[PDB]
Amino acid sequence: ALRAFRSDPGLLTNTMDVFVKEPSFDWKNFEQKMLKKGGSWIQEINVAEKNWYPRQKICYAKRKLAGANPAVITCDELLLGHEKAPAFRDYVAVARGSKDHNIRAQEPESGLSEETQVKCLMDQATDPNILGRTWEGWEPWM
Amino acid sequence: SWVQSYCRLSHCRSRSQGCSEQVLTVLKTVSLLDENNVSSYLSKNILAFRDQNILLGTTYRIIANALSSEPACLAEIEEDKARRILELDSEKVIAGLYQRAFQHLSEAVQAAAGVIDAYMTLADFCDQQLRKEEEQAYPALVVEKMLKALKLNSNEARLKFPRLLQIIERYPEETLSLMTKEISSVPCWQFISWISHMVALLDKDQAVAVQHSVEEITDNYPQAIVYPFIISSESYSFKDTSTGHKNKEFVARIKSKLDQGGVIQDFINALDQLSNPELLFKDWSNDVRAELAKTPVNKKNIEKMYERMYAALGDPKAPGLGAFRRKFIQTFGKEFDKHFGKGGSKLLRMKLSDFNDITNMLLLKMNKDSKPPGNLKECSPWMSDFKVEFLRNELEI
Repeated sequence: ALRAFRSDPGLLTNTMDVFVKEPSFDWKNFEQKMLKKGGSWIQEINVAEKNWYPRQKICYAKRKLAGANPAVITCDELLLGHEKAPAFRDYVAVARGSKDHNIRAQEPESGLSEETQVKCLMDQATDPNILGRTWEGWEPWM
Repeated sequence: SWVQSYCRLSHCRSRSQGCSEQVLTVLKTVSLLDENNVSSYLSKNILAFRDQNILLGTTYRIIANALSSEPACLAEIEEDKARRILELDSEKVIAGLYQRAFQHLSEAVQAAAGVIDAYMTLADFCDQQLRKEEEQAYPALVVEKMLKALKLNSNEARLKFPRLLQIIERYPEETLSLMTKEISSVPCWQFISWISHMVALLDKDQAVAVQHSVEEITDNYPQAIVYPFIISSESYSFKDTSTGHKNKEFVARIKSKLDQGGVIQDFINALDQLSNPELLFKDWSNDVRAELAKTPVNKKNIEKMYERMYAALGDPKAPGLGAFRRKFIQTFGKEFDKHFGKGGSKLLRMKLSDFNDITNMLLLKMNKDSKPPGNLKECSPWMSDFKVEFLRNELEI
């Protein structure tokens, strides 16, 4: 499926861009649907009015479809919404690699190929520590 | 046709290639083109000549698109091949490559469905050129061939609509009347999947380029314009510029033209008057805390929220005047007589912004003695006795 995807002129790219540039949900409807139901989002926003900036989202999606190690992409996505975090380097070290427990740490960071990409994704897909710690509503024990 | 199919295998072959091997696997095809499939027969037929122009242009664009992430180290083992590179300072050959691509791709549009390729390839090539520029006659050239393709029945031009939506706003000076003069003659049912863009187009600037086709869709297929319009005129403000004056005219005209049966609004009211009202209670409480806790300079917005808060679940005959009453708001407002007494009286302009705890205990007791599944259809008894009657241009779900 992924090999048949990423040999395309990019109709999916610009279609995704004109989805995300719709003047409906530019942080307003997202904060609406956040405050509606449960979770832990209640308050403490202050930077969420910025960082939306759809060149970020389309650039990251175009990189993660045009050849990208899926630990680098989730690193950028984790940093740009959680810079100056009180617990940050522990997060990025746990979800970065170990050089002896994962194959994703032992790989180049861009310009990859398809079988390598899906292999390191399936390696990224499971860990007794990543799945070992998440929010218990997601129920990782099953 | 043999050399054409071989170049097709080349382009699809380079599509799964790595990085440096791309230029190598296409230059041999270029040298095959340097031999004779140039030898004075692609003028007896113009169509295969045009496909030859398209394949030559996309070959040059693949050569140029190769060294986008690789500056000049790829051009390493090249002496006679470097001579052929320089035949037709790291920039002065790349721009010549792109310009030769523009030339041998514009020759195609200078020359069914043997022309949809020539239009669409030049369209996407100048599209990615403008996508390079945002990081000449580009909007003057994309819209011409794109709408010439969209006039014929196609999928790819139909999926190339919102790029035109953004290129018109981004380039207002680049032949704004041209897309109007081309949108004047299109079969106006190749927009219905995109029409939720066009309905919220008009409340912003420059609706005057496209109102012909919106008028035609509201004439011909009036059901397929309805549900975007309720939302896109629910929150629709206006500005008082000279061309902006007739925009409220045209939207009031289309507003008066639609719902001409005057029954779609009653259908929507019937569907609205069945839901959980305590859901609307927490909705009103949370989204008044979202707007009153910062500062109460919300000009008329507190009373505007109170308009909905009173229209749905207020005094129990206000739904009898706005719509037809249900069999459960006659329970709800009847128990909620004292709940909306001080509610409708002192909840207009109190500006308290902190207290909802008596509201909390009344909403939690409101969930106690109720069956909000109404157990029949008479929980909203407009629809239980439908029995469609006469000629009123029926609903068509």
